[PDB]
Amino acid sequence: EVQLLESGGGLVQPGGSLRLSCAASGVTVTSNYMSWVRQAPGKGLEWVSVIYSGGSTYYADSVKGRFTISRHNSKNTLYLQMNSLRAEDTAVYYCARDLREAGGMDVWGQGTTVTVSSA
Amino acid sequence: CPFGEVFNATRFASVYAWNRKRISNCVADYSVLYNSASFSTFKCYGVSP
Amino acid sequence: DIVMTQSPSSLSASVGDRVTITCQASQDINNYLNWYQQKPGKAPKLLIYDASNLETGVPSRFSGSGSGTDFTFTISSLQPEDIATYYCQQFDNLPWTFGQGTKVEI
Amino acid sequence: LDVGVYSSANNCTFEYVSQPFLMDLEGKQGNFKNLR
Amino acid sequence: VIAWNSNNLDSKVGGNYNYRYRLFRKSNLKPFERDISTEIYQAGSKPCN
Repeated sequence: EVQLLESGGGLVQPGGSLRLSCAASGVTVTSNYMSWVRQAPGKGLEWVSVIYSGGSTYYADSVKGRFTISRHNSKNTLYLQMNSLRAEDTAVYYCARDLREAGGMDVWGQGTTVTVSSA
Repeated sequence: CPFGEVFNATRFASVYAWNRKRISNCVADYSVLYNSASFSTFKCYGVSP
Repeated sequence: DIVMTQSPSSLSASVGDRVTITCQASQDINNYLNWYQQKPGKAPKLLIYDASNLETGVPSRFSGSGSGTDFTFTISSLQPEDIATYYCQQFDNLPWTFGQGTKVEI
Repeated sequence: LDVGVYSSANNCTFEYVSQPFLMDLEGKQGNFKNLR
Repeated sequence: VIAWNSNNLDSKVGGNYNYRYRLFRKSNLKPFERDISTEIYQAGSKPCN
């Protein structure tokens, strides 16, 4: 029943548009917490962005204006279109159903990597 | 404005039982609020202090 | 902002040695630190939350403790399955930055 | 009022109380002394 | 906004755990609303019995 599947990712160039998306079932993205997070190779986890309940958008420092987030309850999906990317953005990204402060990232999926190499 | 009795109260309710009341028909005391040495921050965002 | 300066990053020991992990923070973490098991290349798995309660499924060989500046993680029975990178995370001061984690390999 | 005014209240924005007042609630036929 | 520390009034040596907040709520905070519903959300496939 409940499931959060991942879509998107590839070998987009820096400054090149790409679309990452997390499709949820069993929850409501618009009126509940959900988040996207990166993990750099050789580095620990890095928080990216959250969507709250009540139309309040909060981002990280480096993705304040580079990502674009939009949510839909028709299929319970969250979309982030990323443009004007940077080379450092190559990292493994996850969409998570974060539930405040009771143990962070208790539930994990697979996660998809994004390589922003010029090759 | 009837403030002194309320401000020096022992304890107010929790965040879920946050208190919201309508206020009219009294006078503010900005100078005493600023210099009382018992109020830490007086922040006015939408209006000019 | 709360940032943790954890001295150990990659420690190597023999089989059966105790595992002691210490994670120091710049400010006081109020019973609000986590300990995970992430395994070589695998996704992190949360074991210890809210610094005092155990989750159903976590082996008894793992223990976490701490309330304040000091936080400790203890493993008494060393196993090859414990070769991993243990992270300390503070979900206390926004933004909730993650930790670097010390890597134990035997 | 005898000697349920409201069942529920929502979006409450004003309550007013004047000085304490002491009246008589006896029901009787006769002359009325007060005029309002 | 007037904010001030209450170490003298709302701080106990033994630990003050009186302030609690809520996780699950469906509707957004409409203007001038006070809702005291105790609904628990079924945010997965296993019902919360």
